[PDB]
Amino acid sequence: AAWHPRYNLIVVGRYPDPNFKSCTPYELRTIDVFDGNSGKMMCQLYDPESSGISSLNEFNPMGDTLASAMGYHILIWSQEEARTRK
Amino acid sequence: RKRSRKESYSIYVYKVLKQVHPDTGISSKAMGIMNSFVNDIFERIAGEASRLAHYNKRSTITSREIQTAVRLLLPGELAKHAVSEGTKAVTKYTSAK
Amino acid sequence: VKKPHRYRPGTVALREIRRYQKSTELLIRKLPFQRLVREIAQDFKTDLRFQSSAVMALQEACEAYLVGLFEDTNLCAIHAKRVTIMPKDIQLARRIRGERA
Amino acid sequence: RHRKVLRDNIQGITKPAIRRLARRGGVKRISGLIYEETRGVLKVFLENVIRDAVTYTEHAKRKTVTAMDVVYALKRQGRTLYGFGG
DNA sequence: ATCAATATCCACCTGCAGATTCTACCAAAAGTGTATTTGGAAACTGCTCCATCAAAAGGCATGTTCAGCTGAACCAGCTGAACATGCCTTTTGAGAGCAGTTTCCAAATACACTTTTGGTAGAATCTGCAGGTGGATATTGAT
DNA sequence: ATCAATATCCACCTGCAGATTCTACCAAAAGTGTATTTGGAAACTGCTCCATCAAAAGGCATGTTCAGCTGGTTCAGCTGAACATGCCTTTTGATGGAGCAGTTTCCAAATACACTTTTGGTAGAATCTGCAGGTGGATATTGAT
Repeated sequence: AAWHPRYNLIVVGRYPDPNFKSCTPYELRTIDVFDGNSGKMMCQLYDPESSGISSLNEFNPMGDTLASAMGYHILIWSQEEARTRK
Repeated sequence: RKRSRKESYSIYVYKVLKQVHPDTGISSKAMGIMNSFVNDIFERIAGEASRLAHYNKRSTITSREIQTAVRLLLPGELAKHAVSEGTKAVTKYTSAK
Repeated sequence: VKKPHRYRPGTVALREIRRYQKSTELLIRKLPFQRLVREIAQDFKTDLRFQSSAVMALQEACEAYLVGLFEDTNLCAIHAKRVTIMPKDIQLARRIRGERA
Repeated sequence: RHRKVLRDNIQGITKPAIRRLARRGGVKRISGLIYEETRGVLKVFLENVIRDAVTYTEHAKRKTVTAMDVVYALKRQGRTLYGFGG
């Protein structure tokens, strides 16, 4: 697990367990993002073509980028499409 | 270096096999099978002999009770041959101490 | 030959019979059987682990029991002048053996 | 996706395996209905055996089921087994 | 029946994954001696068992008779085996839990003596039930 | 539908073999106290269980083709349940008297138990070869024709 440098967030990778008492009926492998000083979750990142398990997850010191290291893979999750110029 | 000691009947079976068919070996798994087989037969006979003792208010289990148990469990000629071997064996034991 | 070679019905089964009766290797694949064992054990007690040899032993016992059952089944079938086994044969066999269901 | 391999359960014990077992039993021609019933039967057998094994397991305060427990459980049901210890 | 296809049987070769064999030891077998049991010779009794009789009675042997059953022929159809295939599920290889020992002890439990003591053998009464007695139904089959 | 024939359930009801009550004992249950034996809570060691991800080998979900099995129908025998009849093997019910079930005496034959002294059965480290696997080719087997 890891902090986010400029907020009170937490970022973690998931690894389902059939024996864990799940509150949710849907248990998929994904990146979870919790709040530090409350207890509960606030966001979940998921993308097919990456259905492996995210071992490592690290944000930037800047706050605008994320990297993930899965087995035999390195993934970059940065923000998407914008509009265009002439 | 805690070093265990698990007992078995393997070596005796191997001896008998080399006596009866000298040019032949036997794998470990089959020997394990024969070991379990011997254990099973021993348990059956001992249990039967025990019940025979209890029904007749006898506190000693003797060769006679073993003989009776064998006559019960086993069929026919197999019983007769086993009994003959046992009688020969006990007769040899009783004399040549 | 213009025609692909084709055996008449009731020969490849026989070939299978002789092949599988000459050999002793287990017919069922390990993994789904393993998953089945774990799934069933979960409903009685939680967080159990299984040694491999225990699963192999169970597999052997199951195959021997079913093999014997199919033998008895085929006899029950043959009594009715059929060659194809059906469920009522199985139900009869289990009724005669003295088991529950 | 709903793959759940054929049920994520017993239905992975496919038809041709049952066919092979029936071939060992001398069987030549099999109806389509056999399969389901067979599975049910198998399940029942396994249940009883495992229960006894687990009961032995519970007596010794272990969480790993051993071969010996299974052998004894098979012995009490009149299905003695040789070749896995005792 | 003849010939093509094609799996199965069977000769010949190599190496390595399991079989077999050497070696230093410790749990186990065995010989003394004693004590401590225990089951067979001897002697008897008394309940229960083995060979006979006699007066019925209820069941077996044998002999008619016919309603209803067990194969044998045949066949519409269904349904489950044989193959192309592609495609997708199953095999293989790159640290911490827990089974298996070990200390050793607070707790559990056999065992010698007495003291009760409820359980059992056996005499002395109860009464529900095996029979009977008779009447009213309920199946069954003929018609 | 209906109505005669046989078999079955149900109210009254009585004397007794089996059920229950009641004495009087003494062979089992507890108490007290003691001597002896244990299962289970702390340390420690070495197998081997949890069950991901690439790369690859080989098994199955699907669809396709058709022969040979199921299971329905029709029917010629046939054979076995019902039954009457006689009579004759068994049922009750006694009586005898021989001898085995079972008991008691007691001590000669067989064994635990406790000690000491061999010893061979079992891990672990060095050697072997039968068989897995491969390679290849003659004959047996199905089946079209």
